[PDB]
Amino acid sequence: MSQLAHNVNLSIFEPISHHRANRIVCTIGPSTQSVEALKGLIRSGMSVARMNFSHGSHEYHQTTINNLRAAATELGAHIGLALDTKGPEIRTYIEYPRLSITVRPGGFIYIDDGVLSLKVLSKEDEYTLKCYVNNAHFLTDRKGCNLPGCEVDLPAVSEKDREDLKFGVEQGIDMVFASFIRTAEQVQEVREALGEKGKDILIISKIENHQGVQNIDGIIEASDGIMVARGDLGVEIPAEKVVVAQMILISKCNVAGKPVICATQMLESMTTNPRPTRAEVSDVANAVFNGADCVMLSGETAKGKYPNEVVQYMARICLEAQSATNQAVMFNSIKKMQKLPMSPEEAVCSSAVNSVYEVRAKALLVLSNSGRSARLASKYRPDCPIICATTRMRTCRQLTITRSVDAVFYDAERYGEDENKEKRVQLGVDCAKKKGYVVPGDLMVVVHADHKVKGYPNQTRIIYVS
Amino acid sequence: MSQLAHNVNLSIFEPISHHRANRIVCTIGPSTQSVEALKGLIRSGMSVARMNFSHGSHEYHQTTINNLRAAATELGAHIGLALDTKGPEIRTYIEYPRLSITVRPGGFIYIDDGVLSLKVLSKEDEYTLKCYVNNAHFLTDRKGCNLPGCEVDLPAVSEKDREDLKFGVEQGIDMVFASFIRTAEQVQEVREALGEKGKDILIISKIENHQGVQNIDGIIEASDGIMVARGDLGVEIPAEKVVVAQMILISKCNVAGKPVICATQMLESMTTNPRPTRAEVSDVANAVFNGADCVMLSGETAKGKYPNEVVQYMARICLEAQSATNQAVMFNSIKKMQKLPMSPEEAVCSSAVNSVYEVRAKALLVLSNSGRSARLASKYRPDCPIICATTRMRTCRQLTITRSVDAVFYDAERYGEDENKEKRVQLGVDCAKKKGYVVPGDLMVVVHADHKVKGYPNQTRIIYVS
Amino acid sequence: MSQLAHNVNLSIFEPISHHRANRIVCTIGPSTQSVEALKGLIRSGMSVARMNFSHGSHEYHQTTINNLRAAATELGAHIGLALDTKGPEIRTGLFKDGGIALAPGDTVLVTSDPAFEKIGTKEKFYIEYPRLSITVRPGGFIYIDDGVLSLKVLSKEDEYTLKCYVNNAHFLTDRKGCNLPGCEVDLPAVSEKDREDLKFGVEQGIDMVFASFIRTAEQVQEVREALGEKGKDILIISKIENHQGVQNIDGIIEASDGIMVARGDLGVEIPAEKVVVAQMILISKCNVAGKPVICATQMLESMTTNPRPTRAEVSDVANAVFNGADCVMLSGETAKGKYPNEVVQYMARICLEAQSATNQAVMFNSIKKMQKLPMSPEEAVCSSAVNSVYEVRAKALLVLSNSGRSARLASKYRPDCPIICATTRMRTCRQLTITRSVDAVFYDAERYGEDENKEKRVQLGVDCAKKKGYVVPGDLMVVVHADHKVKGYPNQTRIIYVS
Amino acid sequence: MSQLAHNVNLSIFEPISHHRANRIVCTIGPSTQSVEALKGLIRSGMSVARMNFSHGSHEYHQTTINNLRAAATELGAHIGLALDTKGPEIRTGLFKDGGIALAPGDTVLVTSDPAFEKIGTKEKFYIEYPRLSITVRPGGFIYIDDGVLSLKVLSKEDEYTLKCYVNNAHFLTDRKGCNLPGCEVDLPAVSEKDREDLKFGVEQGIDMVFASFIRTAEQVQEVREALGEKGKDILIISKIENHQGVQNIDGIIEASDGIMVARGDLGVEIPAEKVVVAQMILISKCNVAGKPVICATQMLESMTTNPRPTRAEVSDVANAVFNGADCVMLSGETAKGKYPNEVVQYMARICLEAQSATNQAVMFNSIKKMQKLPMSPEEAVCSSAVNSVYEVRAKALLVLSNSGRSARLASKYRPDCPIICATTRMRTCRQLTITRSVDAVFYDAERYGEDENKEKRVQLGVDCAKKKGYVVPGDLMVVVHADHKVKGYPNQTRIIYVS
Ligand SMILES: O=P(O)(O)OC[C@H]1O[C@@](CO)(OP(=O)(O)O)[C@@H](O)[C@@H]1O
Ligand SMILES: O=P(O)(O)OC[C@H]1O[C@@](CO)(OP(=O)(O)O)[C@@H](O)[C@@H]1O
Ligand SMILES: O=P(O)(O)OC[C@H]1O[C@@](CO)(OP(=O)(O)O)[C@@H](O)[C@@H]1O
Ligand SMILES: O=P(O)(O)OC[C@H]1O[C@@](CO)(OP(=O)(O)O)[C@@H](O)[C@@H]1O
Ligand SMILES: O=C([O-])C(=O)[O-]
Ligand SMILES: O=C([O-])C(=O)[O-]
Ligand SMILES: O=C([O-])C(=O)[O-]
Ligand SMILES: O=C([O-])C(=O)[O-]
Ligand SMILES: [K+]
Ligand SMILES: [K+]
Ligand SMILES: [K+]
Ligand SMILES: [K+]
Ligand SMILES: [Mg+2]
Ligand SMILES: [Mg+2]
Ligand SMILES: [Mg+2]
Ligand SMILES: [Mg+2]
Repeated sequence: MSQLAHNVNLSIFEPISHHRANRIVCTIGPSTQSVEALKGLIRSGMSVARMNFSHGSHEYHQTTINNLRAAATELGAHIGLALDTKGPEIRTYIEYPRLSITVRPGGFIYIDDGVLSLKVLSKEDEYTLKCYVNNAHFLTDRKGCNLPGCEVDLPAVSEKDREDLKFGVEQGIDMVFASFIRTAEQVQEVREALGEKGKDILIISKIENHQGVQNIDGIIEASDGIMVARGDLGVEIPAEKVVVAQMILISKCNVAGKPVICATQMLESMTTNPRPTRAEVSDVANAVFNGADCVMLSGETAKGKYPNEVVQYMARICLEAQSATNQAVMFNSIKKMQKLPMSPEEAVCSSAVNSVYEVRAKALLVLSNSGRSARLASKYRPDCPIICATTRMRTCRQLTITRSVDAVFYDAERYGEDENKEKRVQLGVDCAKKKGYVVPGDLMVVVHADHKVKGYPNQTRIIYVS
Repeated sequence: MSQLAHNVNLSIFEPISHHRANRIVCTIGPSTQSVEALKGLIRSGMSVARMNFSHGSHEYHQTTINNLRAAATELGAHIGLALDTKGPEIRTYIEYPRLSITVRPGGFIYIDDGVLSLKVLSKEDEYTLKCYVNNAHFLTDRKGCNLPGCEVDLPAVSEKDREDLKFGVEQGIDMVFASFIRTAEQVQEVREALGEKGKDILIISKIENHQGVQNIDGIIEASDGIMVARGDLGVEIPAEKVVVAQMILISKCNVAGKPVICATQMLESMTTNPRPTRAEVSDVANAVFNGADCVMLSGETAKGKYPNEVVQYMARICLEAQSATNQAVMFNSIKKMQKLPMSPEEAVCSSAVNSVYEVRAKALLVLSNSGRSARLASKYRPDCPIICATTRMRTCRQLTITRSVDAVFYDAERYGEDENKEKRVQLGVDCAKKKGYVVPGDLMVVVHADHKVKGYPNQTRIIYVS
Repeated sequence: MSQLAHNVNLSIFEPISHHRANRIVCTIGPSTQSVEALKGLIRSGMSVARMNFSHGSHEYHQTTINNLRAAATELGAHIGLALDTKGPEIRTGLFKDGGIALAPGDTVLVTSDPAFEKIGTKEKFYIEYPRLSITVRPGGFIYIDDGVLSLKVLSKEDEYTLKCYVNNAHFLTDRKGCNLPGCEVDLPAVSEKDREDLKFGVEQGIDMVFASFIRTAEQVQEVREALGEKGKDILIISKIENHQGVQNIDGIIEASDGIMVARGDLGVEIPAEKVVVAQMILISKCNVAGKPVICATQMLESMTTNPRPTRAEVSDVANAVFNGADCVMLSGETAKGKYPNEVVQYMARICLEAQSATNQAVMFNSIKKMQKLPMSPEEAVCSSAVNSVYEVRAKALLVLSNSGRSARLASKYRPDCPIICATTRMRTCRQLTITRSVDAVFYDAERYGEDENKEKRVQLGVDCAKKKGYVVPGDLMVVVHADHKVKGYPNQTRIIYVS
Repeated sequence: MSQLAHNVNLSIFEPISHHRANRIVCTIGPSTQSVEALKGLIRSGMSVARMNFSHGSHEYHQTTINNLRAAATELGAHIGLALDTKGPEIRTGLFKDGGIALAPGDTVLVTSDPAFEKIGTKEKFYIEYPRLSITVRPGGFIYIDDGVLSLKVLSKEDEYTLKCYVNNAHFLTDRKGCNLPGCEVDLPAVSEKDREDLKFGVEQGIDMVFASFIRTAEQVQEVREALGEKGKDILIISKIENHQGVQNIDGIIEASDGIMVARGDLGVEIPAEKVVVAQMILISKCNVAGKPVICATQMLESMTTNPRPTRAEVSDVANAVFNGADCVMLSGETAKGKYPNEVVQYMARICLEAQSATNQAVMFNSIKKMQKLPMSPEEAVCSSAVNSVYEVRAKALLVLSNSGRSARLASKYRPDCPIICATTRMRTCRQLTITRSVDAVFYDAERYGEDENKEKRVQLGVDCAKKKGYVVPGDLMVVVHADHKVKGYPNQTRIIYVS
């Protein structure tokens, strides 16, 4: 079916799957830092907690880290913990050494979330310029600002940035959202600051400016994932262009099989209102239609007054979108963008998803220790939940950004090695049952290795749940 | 190309066509009723002015009617004039006779744009019920409210409604937006109230509730077009379901070849802010990707403080979306949903668009007196402007809701009959030149009749602009 | 790609694939019965040997069976042995001199009087159809010899005999086949002679039957009864040589193990041009159904006497492969021809050419799209293995199959590489000779053990692929069998590197 | 739909379309030269008559031209008259008795000594190739008679003669064609004899040339020179009968008006199985290019002597249509056969069957998708007319064409209805006989006027469609010509109801 024919035949009043495939990121703040509120977030459907290191002492974030782990352990929940960097930020005389030998007479310097426009006339000396206020406004201390024109000469990883990432490694974060990534080598610089000790931590590059967009191929190649950081992006490039940026980045990550997060103002009005606007409901649903793994929440939960409800909405919208998607068409078009010949693992994951569609399997079970194979299954967009039986707790938590996945922990030190995969496969099936995805009689597709092969999955299996 | 492959290859930094295909509806109010402001709307890119008869005296709207015609004639602009009915509205004790024998103990009565929830417990007598306030609030006089559960026993066309439509016929409106259309026969009732004198006026049914959605096939069959009225819709059915409603209605109208308008809160935050939110930019762009002819503005221009700017944004977003669309894929999937055999006119319009793509024509020119053939060309979604040379001024104004069309008036009483079509064809070409769409050398596709045939187009032509 | 775009990009002077997927069925006869001639056909490309029980005694066919088995053993070949039944078939008797010549305008007497079986002349000769004079009325047609001889019926002479008018020149040979198309032929689906042939076939351990003139599912049912419990594992391939066969194709495929498009008779029973369409229907339907199909009769006709085929013959063969036939067949050409070996070599050369001219991934997908969801686990697994073959450009696909059920279900999805089938039944090796792409190797379980592991059969298969020159250490294979728990069907797919 | 899904839904006992789109080319010979026999072929289905200038004198062909013109006039038929050149062709001389018989093992002497032209024997005979002994060295092969006779060269005897070893039984007839595939043949692209033939053809007003052995665009260029200014409107159809022809197909199509897949020789010059692929390349490329293509040689071979074809012959013909050929051809079968009329009737019956088995909308779209954008206005218009045909299930498509350029460009897009071409040139009527779907009617402008309106030619076309039984009042047609202003090409499409 074409998109057109598909749309014409959508049911609207028949009920839907309740197994929500997409993942919701939440930013923690005053509204949501208490343990009790973190529990509400988890219950309401958060999978990842975002610490925004553009604000607050190491000590402030320590509280977040503590309260979360308290909430998550209490509820038995796996929750990605993410550290979002300050980056080469610019706040306010304004904080930017090379400001004058960097910005042209004629260009633009927007301030305070893009609201205040200013045009440059000439250079006064080595410090500042004299400019032209294009619309009136009032202007707090310490407000963020963009230089759409010039490419900024601040470092990808500042000194504060080293101290933050170091603190992050020490607290065992699961992933990094690196603000303002412009190139592949900047990604490499984040990788370095993390060092040997932080080498198993996911870097999600935030694309926030012109150059990030231009270098997307390279950044994707070097990162574990992308965030479409639309706040800054919408100020750095014309507002309407962001729509195209979002489509490009989401689809390229989809082809690359790397998680991608859509961010910023998705349900903005819910910062203060019980109900979202019509535009906002549609934004969330369309980020899912674009192929986004994750949709994110910022102000809405950091400092909003409806943090449970806003997440509940987000979850409800994702479910609806998910059910209005022709998922087999997604699977297929992704398959078609892959080079032949595939590696054996990739052909296996691709083919397992094929089987899922062929037998209408109710669950897909994959053994992954690093998450590689989980992400490789999810890359192919099956219409069912992916159970991942994993030996690492870090993997459970990192897999919270990947569409469709519920991770289950096999404690190998306690229960044995499981060379023949039987204990892990059993653990996965029980998980699928416990969660209501399957019952005896249903078909499952299972992915792992045969007896000989080590270091990747090379086998698919179709089994009947007992 | 798949959607996926398409998205991966979008340019973002190359420039685009500036011939905007989609149309922008504006609601007139305190911010926009003066002649000078109406001129700004026209300049900023309004094509249709919406009078909201849910508020204001006949005398208030008379001002609007006058100021508009003053602005439009001054600027030489063609502007659809639309009358949006009060309908079976409910404001506030609440205004609804059969309220108690109509609503169940257990159902819901939301009030004031969906904000205030109330659950029904039992029946007191023949007047009112006693209910349960689910969230606190403050509650002005005269606030609109919905009954999601029951199907309302108010008339499709009330008495006020007759007086309004009668006033509308007398003022020569171009089209009607009928609130709360639930069935085909309700459409028929609007048609009756309009009478013989109003028989050439377009009825655009507003879909705003459960039943409208269920009966869409029938309503489309009976109407000239649809509006996705998402304000009321988002309160009558679960918020997230509107996303699906929008997709169904837009595509069905697209298959039916009838104009469709997407409405309500598209750039809401711009009621007060100079910049739209990220969610709002995306809403507008996605309504264009859905296949909407028109996107609409309500509060944003009725009572907003940035009415020019908000329209300018809307126009800029439409252009971007339009340019990121695979328009040939749209053309094709529409063609494929039509029954064989087509009528000759339809095969002609379909085929002209085919030629447009084949020779990359820069303009498509069609002679239509009623608009039939204009709408029939636009149905097939060419990637160029459609010039329509028409003999009726009412047609120019009604064609303002149809994608891609610029209408040009041939004054037949003044200039002659033009049986061989030469004067009208010349008029159309000059129009395309005047507007910068073509220059000598370019190819145009032209649609009208051969010398013999009367009452529809049966001929296509490919010509070189001199 | 579309068919058009595909064609304009075909190469003609580039190398082609070396591994022939289609299979060749050879009819045995004077030219071909000796052990030596059999070795000849095997080396030349024969996968299947067809005994035509329309000629010869049981003893005659015993010679064929013995010689075939001796030649196959010398060469270490699996060769399917097929018994093609007489059916409800009307043949002529014998002619004085072993031949008679007929001229347009002439009359002749056609009789069912058995007295005249041996002594056919210009003036009277015998056809074996006792109810001739009741069945074919004046103004009817009797066709003879692949329908090349046209006779019109003038009158009934007596209880035995019709007077006929000769329409065209022909030289008539002993015991030709006749067609009465405008007619209800009063004849058993399975005659007494047929039951004996079949029973004989069962004792002699044939692999498959080619059942002539199959009209209905019920008749397939009859042949199945006739093989009995003892013969239950023998494949039945139904021959579609008439109107009703084509009409009832869906049911005949249901009941059957396979289909032969028997074009000789079919081209006389129905207008000649409609054979083209029936050929396309039967092949594609067998493909969709996953049952082997064979295209037969006159494919390389002129090589009965000539060391090279006509241009028409060559494209007939290629198009049969393009249509999607598993097998193409020979008749005249191997039974009594002058070039039994070269005609086979030509057929195999034409198959390979067409094979490599095919867009095989598109075949595969076509077939997939025509199957109901949900699939059985077996079918998803096989379908998906083949999917994996294309994704990794695998050099061979190995499937463990005892019945052959799983091998046929793999081959169903039309991979573009050899399929190895490790089988624990010798008979299955031989029955898989009519299935595109399959090479079978035998695993002697009695002599080597249960192999619940599957390792021994997997190794055997890999080694078979190596011996055949399909793979070397480093190459990817796709392997299909069951996990440790599941019995009765495959539920597992592995992609391995060849050690 | 996919090819598979299409097939499984083909019907075989449902009615078929009645309006034959493909065209039949008949070679004239003894069997067919009389006026009466010509009327015979015309009524039977011949659209084109091929003179083979490899046999017969100018006077002989004059008889053919005259008889054809007399028969076409009696019947009011447009028949394309084609001159098929000798080319750089090597034929044998004459044999005593008009035939000789050769046995495997034998030697024979093959000589280029003209003394031996008339007197060929078992022991020595003549082939017309003066440079024989230089060109074909020991251990080479000489093939004769559609490459059925195989001789190996042993030694050179003298300046004229080679000793050869006979590979197989054959009965050799006077003046057969020879192939030296392993060889540079020292022969003119256009001999002196050729220039005269062509010049003769030009005076006699032939419609088209079938140019033998065309190797390069330059050689097409040579034939064009040879026709001169006077012959500039004659169509050149290049025959691809060798390696270089296939190799240089893209350039030969550029230079040519069309292509014949001449399979007789081609099947000897290149491995027999590769003809299948060359056939698919040439046809599809001509389709993409919008130039007519003909498939030739041995299509219905056995009907030279038999009143019905073989199963192979029938599918050869159908598959040529499926491939997308405009025309299929006859040779032996009409020139010297016993059933000139029935062989044509069979061919037309097979064409129609295959035509109706085709998914014609899919042909059309394939071809569209293979064209560069932007198209010329002409091409968009024609492409879009055909588009309209499918959309309204039109009963006929009318196009005004004087050169035939626009008719060929309409037919290019493979509508599934008759195309009427109103033309002001009698020659165009006759040249359009090799273009699928076209029926031409003649508009006598000198006698009826300028018709800048187009009304007179539009009416003429509609009336032609009525006479032919394609349309009645009420039916939809699609009509293609120019608006009032544009000259030199069509830029306009109309859908009308037939009054
Ligand atoms: O952790 P990743 O890289 O996803 O790989 C996991 C895969 O490797 C294997 C084989 O080595 O792991 P395991 O050894 O835990 O059984 C597969 O069974 C499993 O699917
Ligand atoms: O006004 P609608 O119904 O679109 O029909 C207009 C069509 O009818 C015709 C023919 O009657 O109008 P007109 O008579 O003005 O020339 C066509 O030329 C024209 O395209
Ligand atoms: O014999 P068929 O029906 O083809 O099925 C064979 C399949 O069954 C299984 C399991 O029963 O056989 P086996 O037990 O011989 O190993 C699979 O391994 C094998 O692929
Ligand atoms: O002769 P060709 O090149 O086919 O083109 C003929 C076309 O040119 C035109 C216009 O020149 O011919 P005509 O002037 O004879 O009417 C079209 O009407 C006609 O369809
Ligand atoms: O960093 C962000 O999330 C942004 O600016 O959108
Ligand atoms: O009527 C409307 O426009 C609405 O409620 O959305
Ligand atoms: O028996 C056959 O094979 C036939 O009739 O073609
Ligand atoms: O000349 C021919 O037609 C041939 O060689 O096939
Ligand atoms: K940050
Ligand atoms: K209203
Ligand atoms: K038989
Ligand atoms: K010739
Ligand atoms: Mg940012
Ligand atoms: Mg409303
Ligand atoms: Mg038979
Ligand atoms: Mg030749």
